[PDB]
Amino acid sequence: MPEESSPRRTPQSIPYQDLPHLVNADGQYLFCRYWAPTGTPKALIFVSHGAGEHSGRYEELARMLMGLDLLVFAHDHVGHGQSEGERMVVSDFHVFVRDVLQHVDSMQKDYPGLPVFLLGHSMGGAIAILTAAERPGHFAGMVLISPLVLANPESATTFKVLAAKVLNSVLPNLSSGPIDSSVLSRNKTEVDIYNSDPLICRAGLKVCFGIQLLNAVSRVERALPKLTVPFLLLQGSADRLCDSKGAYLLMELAKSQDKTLKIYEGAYHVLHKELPEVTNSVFHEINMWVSQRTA
Ligand SMILES: O=C1CO[C@H]2CCN(C(=O)N3CCC(Cc4ccc(C(F)(F)F)cc4)CC3)C[C@H]2N1
Ligand code: NA
Ligand code: NA
Repeated sequence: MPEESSPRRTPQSIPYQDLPHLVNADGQYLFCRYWAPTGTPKALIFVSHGAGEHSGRYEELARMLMGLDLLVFAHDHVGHGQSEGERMVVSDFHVFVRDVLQHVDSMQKDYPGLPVFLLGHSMGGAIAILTAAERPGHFAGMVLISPLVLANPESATTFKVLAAKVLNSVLPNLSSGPIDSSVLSRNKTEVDIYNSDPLICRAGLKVCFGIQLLNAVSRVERALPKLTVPFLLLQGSADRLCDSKGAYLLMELAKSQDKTLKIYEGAYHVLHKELPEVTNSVFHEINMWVSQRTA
């Protein structure tokens, strides 16, 4: 008698049968998270995390959104958190977009006729932009927290050189240095939390992944005149990871009739984990923006 193989487990050895999950088009398990209100939801909202991190870092934002009667859902992108895949490796950046769309399509089957929003931060924001651009008119709105539109100019040069080296030669171990945690937030407790979370990948960025980020930046630039979705854009003026010039470029080139930019003077990259004065405003602004577009 043939027997069923050992239960499939997360990279942290937890069986997927014990967790909310989804199997993507490549047969990879994605870890899922849901925050549903007690009553019938007013809308759905997918939360898209950034590079090296995971969906668990959006707990407080998700609970605020659930408090507005939205059903919030997320998954860890391939190669991240509790999902399968080699850490910070992606065959093509579009895999992230394809997987967000599969999850959105699955949820819309269970909640037909409900409006669907996107919330994305950093690389997660580039994923949200490419997702909305692929399906014009499908999403009700997008909330972008320091999205990856334009890389810091120095980092763009570093990866363009590194990409051109492996274009010509075979170097599978080639990597840049790790992301400098001190530039994440002026809130040192949040810097310390980022450095303590075992689900966060704090290794150097592999060149193959850097190439996919270069692809993401190029694709976002081409997508901007196709963007019509309503959006709220939040950006720190002292962001060393996603250049503030990108937020101004997105406001200028997107065709969206409903677009708003809020700049946080002196703030670093992770606005929803910044100094309390910034974080409290970020939460309030998202709450007002979503409340106005779900009422
Ligand atoms: O809460 C957090 C924890 O981690 C923080 C750092 C990484 N982060 C992100 O998603 N990140 C921020 C850092 C950024 C670095 C980067 C590297 C190459 C390129 C290229 F190749 F195009 F030139 C562009 C940009 C990549 C995207 C999430 C953020 N948010
Ligand atoms: Na399949
Ligand atoms: Na429904």
